[PDB]
Order: sequence, then structure tokens, then C-alpha cells
Amino acid sequence: HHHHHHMVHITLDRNTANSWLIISKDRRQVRMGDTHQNVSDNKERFSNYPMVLGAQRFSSGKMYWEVDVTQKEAWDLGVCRDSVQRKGQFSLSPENGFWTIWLWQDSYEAGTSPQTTLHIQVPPCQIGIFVDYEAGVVSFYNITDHGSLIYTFSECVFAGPLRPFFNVGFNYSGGNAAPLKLCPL
Ligand SMILES: O=C(NC1CC1)c1cnn2cccnc12
Repeated sequence: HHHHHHMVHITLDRNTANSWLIISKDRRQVRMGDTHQNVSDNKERFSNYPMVLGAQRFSSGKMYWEVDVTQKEAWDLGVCRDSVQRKGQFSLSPENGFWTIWLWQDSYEAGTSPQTTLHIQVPPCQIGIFVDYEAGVVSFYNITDHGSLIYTFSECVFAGPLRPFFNVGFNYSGGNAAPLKLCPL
């Protein structure tokens, strides 16, 4: 690709975070805590899953950012509608306002309904996420493998402002404590 020049500075929005997440002072890293993080509940917080949104809202243009996933067993990344459901159980699908990929149990999948098998030869340590609002496109790139394409959602129906979306995953195994980190430009 050649999308790096639409690079945007993403930061995490503490107020949207699940109450077990720990966001770094610079708002560029997030990890699962071993307990509730002593914050009040609010209507923005994802209740059921270890999710958090970026602070930035996008309604036009082309946007690109990169996320470090080093040594994680499980995660979800992409974008979502600002109006996605926060409370209770839900599936990650474009019908529910999410454009995502994930790692789960040694397989990578795109958040279609039903989910789509990805073919990645080089397990990624960093993921690039590209959004073209006007074109209706969300694309994912393997930064570890010279920027190779992972997946493209096209004909997307955003139907409102978009926010960067993150899921650090549960850590039942003790092997998924590592953070998600927004990578420098
Ligand atoms: O964005 C959408 N689809 C594209 C990404 C694959 C999309 C969002 N809601 N919805 C409802 C019916 C059909 N397609 C949709």
C-alpha cells in the first residue's frame, strides 16, 4: 500500500473503556487489569468485553493508523459507528456497526456475519488500519510482512461518524496480558 501519508494521531477515550482496562498516561496503550480499576460506571462503557474506543470521530476523508499486537493470543481491531451498543452481549458485524478483524485460538478472521477465514503467512506484530469514508472502504495491512493486504471491507454502510475500535481480549490463559499500543507515525 501507500496510505501512511493519511496518518492520524489516535488516542484512547478512557470514558468508553471497560472498567477492567488500564490506559497509559499518554492514552496510546491499553491492557487488561487483573481486577476492576476503581472508576465509576457510565453509559459509554463497554460492559461485557474488554473494549475501548478512540477519542477521534471521522465522518469524511481518508485515515490510517497502526497498532502493535506483539505476543497477544486474542484481540479485535478496526472501526465502529459512534452509536454501537455498549451494554450486554452482541456480535461484531457490519449489521451491528463494526468493521473488524481478530485473532482467536491461532486463527485470524474478519468480522463478517458469518465470520470469514483470513490467510496470513507471517503472523503480524503490527496491523495497519485504513478507512476511506467516501469510498466506503476499511482495509487491514500486515506491517510485519511489508504492508501486505489482510482484508478489505467494501460497500460499507457507515451510517454515521466512525470511531477507532479496540478489544485487548480476556486473559483466562495467563498468556494474553500484553497491551495493544498505538504505533508512532
Ligand atoms: O457495511 C456493510 N456491509 C459491507 C461491509 C461489507 C453493511 C452494514 N450494514 N449492512 C446491512 C446490510 C448489508 N450490508 C451492511
